[PDB]
Amino acid sequence: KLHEIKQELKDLFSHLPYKINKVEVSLYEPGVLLIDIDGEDSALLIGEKGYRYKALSYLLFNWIHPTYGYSIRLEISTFLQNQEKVMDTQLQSVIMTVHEVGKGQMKAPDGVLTYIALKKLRKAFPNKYVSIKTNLNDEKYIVIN
Amino acid sequence: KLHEIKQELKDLFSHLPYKINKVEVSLYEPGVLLIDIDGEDSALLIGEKGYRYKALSYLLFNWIHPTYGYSIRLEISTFLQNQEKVMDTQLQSVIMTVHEVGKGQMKAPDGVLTYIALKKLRKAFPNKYVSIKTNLNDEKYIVIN
Amino acid sequence: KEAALNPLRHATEELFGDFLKMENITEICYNGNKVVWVLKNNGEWQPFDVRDRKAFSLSRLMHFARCCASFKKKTIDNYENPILSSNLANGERVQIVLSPVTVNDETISISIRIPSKTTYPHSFFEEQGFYNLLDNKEQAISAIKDGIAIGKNVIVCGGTGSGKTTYIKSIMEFIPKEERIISIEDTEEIVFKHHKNYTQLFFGGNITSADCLKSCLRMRPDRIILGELRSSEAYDFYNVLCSGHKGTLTTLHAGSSEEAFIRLANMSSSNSAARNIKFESLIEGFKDLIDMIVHINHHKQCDEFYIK
Amino acid sequence: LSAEDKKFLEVERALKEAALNPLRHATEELFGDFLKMENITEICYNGNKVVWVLKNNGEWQPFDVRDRKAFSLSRLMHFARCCASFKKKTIDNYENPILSSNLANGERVQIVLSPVTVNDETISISIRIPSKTTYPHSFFEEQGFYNLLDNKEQAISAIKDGIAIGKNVIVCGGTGSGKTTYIKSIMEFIPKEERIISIEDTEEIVFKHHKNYTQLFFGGNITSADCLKSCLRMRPDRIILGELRSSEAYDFYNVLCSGHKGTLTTLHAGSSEEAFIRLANMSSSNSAARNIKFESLIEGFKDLIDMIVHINHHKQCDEFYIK
Amino acid sequence: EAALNPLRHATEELFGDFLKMENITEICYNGNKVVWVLKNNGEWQPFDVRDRKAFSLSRLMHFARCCASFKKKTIDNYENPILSSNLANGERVQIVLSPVTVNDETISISIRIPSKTTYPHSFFEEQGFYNLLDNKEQAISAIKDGIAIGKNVIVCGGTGSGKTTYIKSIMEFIPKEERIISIEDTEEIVFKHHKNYTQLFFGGNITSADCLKSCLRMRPDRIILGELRSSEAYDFYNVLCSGHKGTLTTLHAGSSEEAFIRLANMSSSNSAARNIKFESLIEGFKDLIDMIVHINHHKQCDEFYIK
Amino acid sequence: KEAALNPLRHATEELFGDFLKMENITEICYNGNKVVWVLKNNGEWQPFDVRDRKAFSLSRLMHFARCCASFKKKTIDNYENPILSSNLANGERVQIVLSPVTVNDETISISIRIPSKTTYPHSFFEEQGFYNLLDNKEQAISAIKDGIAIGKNVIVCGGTGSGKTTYIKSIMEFIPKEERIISIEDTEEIVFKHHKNYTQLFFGGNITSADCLKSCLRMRPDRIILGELRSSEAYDFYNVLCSGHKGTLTTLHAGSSEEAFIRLANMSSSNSAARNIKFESLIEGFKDLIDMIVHINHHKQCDEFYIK
Amino acid sequence: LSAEDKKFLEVERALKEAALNPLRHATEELFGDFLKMENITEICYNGNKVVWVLKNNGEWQPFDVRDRKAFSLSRLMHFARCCASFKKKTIDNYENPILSSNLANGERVQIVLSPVTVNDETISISIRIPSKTTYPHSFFEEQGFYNLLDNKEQAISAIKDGIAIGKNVIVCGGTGSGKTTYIKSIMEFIPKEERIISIEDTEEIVFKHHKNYTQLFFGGNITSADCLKSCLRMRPDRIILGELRSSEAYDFYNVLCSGHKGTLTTLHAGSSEEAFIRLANMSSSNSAARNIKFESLIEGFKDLIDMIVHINHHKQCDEFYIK
Repeated sequence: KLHEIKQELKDLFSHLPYKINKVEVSLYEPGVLLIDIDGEDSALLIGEKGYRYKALSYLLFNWIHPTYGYSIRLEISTFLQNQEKVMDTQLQSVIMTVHEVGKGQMKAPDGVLTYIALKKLRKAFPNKYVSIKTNLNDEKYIVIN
Repeated sequence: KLHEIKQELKDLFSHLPYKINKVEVSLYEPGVLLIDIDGEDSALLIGEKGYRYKALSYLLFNWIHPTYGYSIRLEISTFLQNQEKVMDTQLQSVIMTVHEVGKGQMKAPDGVLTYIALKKLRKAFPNKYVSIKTNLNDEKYIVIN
Repeated sequence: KEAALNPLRHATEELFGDFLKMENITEICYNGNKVVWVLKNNGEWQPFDVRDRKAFSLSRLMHFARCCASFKKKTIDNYENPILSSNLANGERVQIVLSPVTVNDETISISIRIPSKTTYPHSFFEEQGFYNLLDNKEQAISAIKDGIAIGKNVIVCGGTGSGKTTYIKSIMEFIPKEERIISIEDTEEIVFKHHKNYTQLFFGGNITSADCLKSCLRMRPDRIILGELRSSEAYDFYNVLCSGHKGTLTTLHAGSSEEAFIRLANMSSSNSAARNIKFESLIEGFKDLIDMIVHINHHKQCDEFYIK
Repeated sequence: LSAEDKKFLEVERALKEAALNPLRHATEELFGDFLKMENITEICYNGNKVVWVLKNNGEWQPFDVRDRKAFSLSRLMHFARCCASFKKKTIDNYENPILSSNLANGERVQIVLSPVTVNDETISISIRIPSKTTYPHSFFEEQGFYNLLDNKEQAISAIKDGIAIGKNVIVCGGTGSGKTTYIKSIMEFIPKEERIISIEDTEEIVFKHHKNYTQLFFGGNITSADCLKSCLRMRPDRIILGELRSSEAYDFYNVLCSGHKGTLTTLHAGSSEEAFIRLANMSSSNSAARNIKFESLIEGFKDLIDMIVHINHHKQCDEFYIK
Repeated sequence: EAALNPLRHATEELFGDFLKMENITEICYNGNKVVWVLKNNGEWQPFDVRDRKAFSLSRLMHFARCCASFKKKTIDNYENPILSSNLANGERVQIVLSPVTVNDETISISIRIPSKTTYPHSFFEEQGFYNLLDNKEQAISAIKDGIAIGKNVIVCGGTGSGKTTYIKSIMEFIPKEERIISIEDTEEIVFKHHKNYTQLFFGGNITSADCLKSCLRMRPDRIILGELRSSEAYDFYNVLCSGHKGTLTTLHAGSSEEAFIRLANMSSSNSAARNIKFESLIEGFKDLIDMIVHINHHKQCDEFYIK
Repeated sequence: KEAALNPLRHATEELFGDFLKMENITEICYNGNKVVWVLKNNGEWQPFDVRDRKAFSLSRLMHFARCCASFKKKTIDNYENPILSSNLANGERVQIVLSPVTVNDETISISIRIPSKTTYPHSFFEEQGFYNLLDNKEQAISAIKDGIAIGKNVIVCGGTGSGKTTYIKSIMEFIPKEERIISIEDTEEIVFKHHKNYTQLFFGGNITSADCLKSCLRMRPDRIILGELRSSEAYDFYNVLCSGHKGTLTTLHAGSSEEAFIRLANMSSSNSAARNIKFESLIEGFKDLIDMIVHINHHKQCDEFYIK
Repeated sequence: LSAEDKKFLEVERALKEAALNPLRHATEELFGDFLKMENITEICYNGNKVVWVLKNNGEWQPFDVRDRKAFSLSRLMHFARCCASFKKKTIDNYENPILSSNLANGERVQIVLSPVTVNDETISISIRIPSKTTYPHSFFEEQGFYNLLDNKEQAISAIKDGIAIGKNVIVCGGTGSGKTTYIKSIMEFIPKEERIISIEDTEEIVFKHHKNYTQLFFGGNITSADCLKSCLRMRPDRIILGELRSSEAYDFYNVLCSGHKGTLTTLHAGSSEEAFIRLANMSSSNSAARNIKFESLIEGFKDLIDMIVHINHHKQCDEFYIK
């Protein structure tokens, strides 16, 4: 399966040229594949404020999860690891409100950042109901009670 | 606090003689104290099918938790770690049903064994609802769905 | 089974052996103060002092309680489980209560229900004037005999000691011998004097009364005899009725027919599957399906015979 | 083996005492002098250096405690935290400023903190003292309990004969009407041969005319309904339910429906009609009753309650409801 | 007192002149260099503070953070632009910042000043409170004898009718031996005739219903519920049934018949009232309420209802 | 603020600049097919072809959409967030819809609501025959003038473009100048021509309309003006009414007075705090508290004036 | 920058096509020959080597597939799993033996497995084919659509004039009554100057007389109610709601209450009275309607629905309800 995925991603990246040098597919966690892409044209796949990265991460999920049964971790250069480090600050600030109060909330981050945040908050906080609720302004928040 | 607890348990074990050799009080987990008691008269504190061990574990909680804010882990000889090992067989067997099906159940074990079982089942099984429900027969079961 | 059985049998004999051998008794009670109270069939409580008996100590009573608990794979203690419902070795019901639910450290409450195990013919009931108080006397006897022959849903209600199970056994004559019977019980009380094709089901531990009700629907019964209605299984009992098998017999604690219906709906309501159903709809459903209700008074006579 | 069990009981008693000691000490430090007073029903602290004591005769008496180290804020917060932790609760100046708990001998404590009270230096405490002294029914007849009723001797006969034959009786009034003291006096008229089972949270009911009885007590994870369920499996002739407060009122309704006569209970109400409303409202919070019309709940109690005795604020019956 | 000092100085520097004013009930700043004070007579008085360095945005933000810090809360221009807190003594403060306020330069501050005045009931008599009534002297006797003996009384009328003012004056007729528990949003009731009392306050995650429940466990002789607003009317109803004497409360209503209807409708919005008919509720209140005093916009009684 | 502001302003000008400069318009729509539709005040839709404009490409429209989203700290994409409600720089409302909610890959829907920012005196409404259709004409004008002076709860209802906010501004004359006003809005529309003591509140992001309603109760208002009722905050609005301040003004979409009440209860019902309240009780509650409802028809005239 | 966005669109399309390919291939393998047939409404497989095709004229035609490798059990289970995973669902022989999903071009698929079907070798599949061909209203007039009505020309005028003035119209009937084909024909009578917004799950409605329009589509985490909420912020003159199925019927009720006229929708019903019942029952499953009396729900729709056209099984109107 890992072979078919990589064969299709290399396939695709030369039916429409990007300067793409690495496309690795590997097992990352139980049921999760790491898709790792780099090159000179890496920032062209990240896009204005990571919109293309987000598009790609959904599109890779919608292909790989229905066909191969795996969820996805996408990395383009060091984009995701930077986003995870940035998110880590606010996310420890939340965990310390939920331990000094018991109640907390942080605005849902962009794309799969929300789902990474969910697992991390769900891990500090058994036993507490970490879920994603939406407000009257249609703004999504991860809420802990 | 650790000093006052040990001072009271040695105190008591010689106002009413047991051949009690070690009485240690130490920090075990965040918010949990290990109370470790041994001696020749150790099986006399475990009692017929662990009834005295269960009584002691509740009574130590009811004293130490309201007074000092700590939960407790009681050990008399090797009693508890034997019970945890026996419980581990059935418990690995329950999680294999809940992974091959999604739904599972095991009868609530005696005393604090239930609570040890709860945390262990609550740990393999984020994100799933582990709770203790009661039968029409008034029989308690730990239920996962 | 007999590793767990022997300790309980000897502990029972040691404590209550002299009282369990007594004839025509319905209840044995201990209130934690050296007195064994026996309730006789004639309704008199008789106190027996046991302060002179070495057998009655706090530790022996506590050993008996744990033996009683273990026999039914249950636990009893002064902590999370101070209330116990269990059985003696031969099956008689035992209610045990410990501190902190009793008044102090040294108080153990024990209540033993003595079953009336003797089986009377229905002719004996007729002769003793079971139906004699009734205005609708002859229509009641005809409804019992002809109604149960065709296949009707009947409830026998009354208080404790009124002889509901006894009366149930007697009316089983009128179920045709050809019919397959399935009974559902806590303890073995129902007997099969007239039927060769039958299966007894018993609930306990993981298997609830409701699991037995669901099972019986896949065991092709002609008649379903449910020992007693107590709580949430009344909703599952209603489902048994809705699948229209030939007939059912059951018992319930109620003071009248109208109280029986209220009671059935109340028991069904406390079921999770009924949480958004109108109480009216529950009552009405039972009123649709129940054909006769026999209320037995405290003197073991029918004082109301409801016929739909 | 009995000697080992007898020995382990002393281990249990020592550990129970160890648990209760900080509460027992904090209680004595603050309210020792007041809890020792004769004929008291309530002790109140209002957060301004005055302890208020309510006597059985209805008189409030103030006591200055400005001189006492025990009525410092931190000593009062210590006491509150002991109370809270004793019933596995928390009390704080944030999400849990209201506490309902108990003292060691089982008296009820109500504690209120800032921001529910007027300022951060105000702590409110109310201790209810259980009905202790037992009066014979002759005391009620002698002291004018029935004097307001225009059918005095007929009403007294009705209560005596109704209790004797096994009628379902409710005694109602406000706090300090002497509800419980009165229930106990009329237990005289239950035939001595009847097996009584009482259900309370603390020991108030006394058994002076009956030998076959069991007292059941609820608290913590044991509810009144758990005791009522157990009670029905214990072959009682008479069930005395100390007080109705919430959802167990519908458990009590089902008992009445189960063909059980001769129940005796109390609730807080201002008349017989208010008792029925109160019964239906308390029953409403119960599982089985969640989809039941209020009007059906009311009519159900009215079909089953035989007598209601209401007691006024001067400890006299002003209404003797008979069905 | 150290952590109770930088707030004191911050409050002193900004609102010192206004807080020392007599007979005031509210202080408002609307971000536009004008301090608005509401007097007890119901009039707003503007005070221009443009010529003050103390009302700078940096100064106002320091004050805001002090109020936040004092109650262990936060206030910023992002997730937390709205703050409910207290000044050092205890007066309630509401602070609103951008982006909830109109622009960059706008802070909103509202300070609620507790009442410490009570009018005597003799004031109401001589100001002609009972003069619209054909049964004037009977009505005066009835309210005095009724409150004394423990009758359930409702005082109703609209905003500015003096409902609370009147209900505070009739407290004179509650015997001084009575233990009183009051339930309020804001501190209006003043205890001048009773030494045994406790005040209960709701707000935030503490409801009026919570205080009512607590109140029943606090051995009261009289319960004074400041005002009836919605679903707590059902909890109020159960209090009227629990065997207490002489509950006092206020209500926005235009007559006794409107009061009962409003009482029934308020109760019906309680979750626990789901299965009760409107008809049972209204007849219930009618059976329990002894007196209704309706006051008009002229602050006079124009209906004296007796059961 | 201006780092996020500049991109959006230039993108707006590039695309819709010629249309936003148009006078007496109420709506600008793009349907993803090179035509800008303008709805005029007289009710005519006018199509403008923009196929010859380089400014209109998929990428430029998509850049504008993201700029519009970021300005209000929101996101728009073809994945979890293909529907957007946001604002232009000067505050006009923007609805953007993307694929897969639109018909294909290359279709972007844009709807811009043009506010009528002009403020008319109430005398102008009277003179143009706003109340002229009414049978209860003179009682309506008296209720508007005297009723709002004393302090009453009024709702102005009607469809989009009916001029509800405009009418609201006009009736504010009749709130005495001494009264403290608090308004709660999505966008700044209400003006204060007669009142010096006022505070404007605006909801967005973490702060909901309901948070503003709760806040205003602790800011000592005499009058509360809620811009519009849309959903669950109708329950919080009802609480604002129950704490009986002097008066409130609000708007709502409804076809009549009776539909206004249904609509208020419907919006309140979808609130979690109202999940076990009878719909009847919700309606009745609003019927108790609402004093006048003014319905404005599609021709900007009152065709129903409900007075309690 | 436009050239980079234009290029990335091709990456998105390639990745979308990659996702759909296993479903598109499994579909062609099994049903390719049948999906290519002209004038078809439904394709059914019943688990016994016969594919049943339902034509537009109402005729069922069987086709033997015993010879085809594609109708093996494992190939049918492969297809079912592709269908399931496409709508983020699972299908199995245990807890999920029933599946409602879609094919790539949006046609609805219903799959049933053992143990809901007769045995382990029985797989049930039902594919609904969307209403494709667009007929003018003249076709309905020419082919006898109105012939059963005893007021033929008056009813035709009423529909034309009612649609023109902005009456709320519902077209109902059973499956294959031609509800949607008929809605489309009467769109002729909406003034050409009106801005229409349609809401569907797949593209069926065609715009032949209107230039100012937007189509909205629901699916996945976008609900019909999400589209309706957006629709109200898009300044429509006319709202066409393809079909009412469940809780969005009450969202539709609130739209009618919001002063919006000129709505057009369809539902499954056997008459106008059955349409109102069906409307009330669908509305019941909604949040706002959970505590609303069924009778109030019914009367609410009856005050707001202007016309209901019911179509029988022979594609004729048998009831023309006018308010």
